[PDB]
Amino acid sequence: ELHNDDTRVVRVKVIAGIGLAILGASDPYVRVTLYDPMSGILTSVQTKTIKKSLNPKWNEEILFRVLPQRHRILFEVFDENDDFLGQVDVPLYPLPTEPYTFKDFVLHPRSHKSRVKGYLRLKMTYLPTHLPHPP
Amino acid sequence: IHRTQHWFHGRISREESHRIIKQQGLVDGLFLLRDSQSNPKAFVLTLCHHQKIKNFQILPCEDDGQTFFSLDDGNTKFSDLIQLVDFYQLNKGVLPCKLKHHCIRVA
Repeated sequence: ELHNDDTRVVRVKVIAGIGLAILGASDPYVRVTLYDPMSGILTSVQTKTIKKSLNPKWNEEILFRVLPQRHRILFEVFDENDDFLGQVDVPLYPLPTEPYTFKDFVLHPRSHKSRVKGYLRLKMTYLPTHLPHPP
Repeated sequence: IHRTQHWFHGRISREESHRIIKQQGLVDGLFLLRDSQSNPKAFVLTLCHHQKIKNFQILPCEDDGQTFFSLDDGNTKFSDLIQLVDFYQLNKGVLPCKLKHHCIRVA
């Protein structure tokens, strides 16, 4: 497709999990999923895994080109040992343009058998004669 | 479809794509996508960095009837090649560098 002038670039910082749900031997990572509710997943990315932690600090940054008014991002925390540790699902509007500060999002269950707790700390801001056919 | 995408070079060989990258300057982040010669459903990202040309196979997988693509064994998946290029223009991921300038197609 041609470039879409309505797109913006969102900078997504996946900072930390806080108080995730004996030994507490979870190895958490985040699956970060840019999607369009009407057409499906566009891009899915996995952060690094942190070993044996209930308060993992990923401090990872991911940039997405998005349609602010249509696209959404789903954050899913998994135990790499995958077992579900909670989700955060956000719209991409309104967000400030780029300091601004993080938010501690409540993690939600996805099923009655889910038991999730704690928060996902995130920061999200916007950045400011002819061609031959391919054979 | 990526057939209208200026970075997509279609059915050219590995050798041809290296020749193109060299001829257009062997500059960091210079890249093109093309068909894979070893897999009719795969593509290849050909990318120059530090005067070296690397080829990354972009493999399909099907999740619930829909095809997604990945060059890093499923860690990073894309609904199509346009999403893939938009992403690696903004993020290095496993690549030696971000995608910067596409090679112009050659007749």
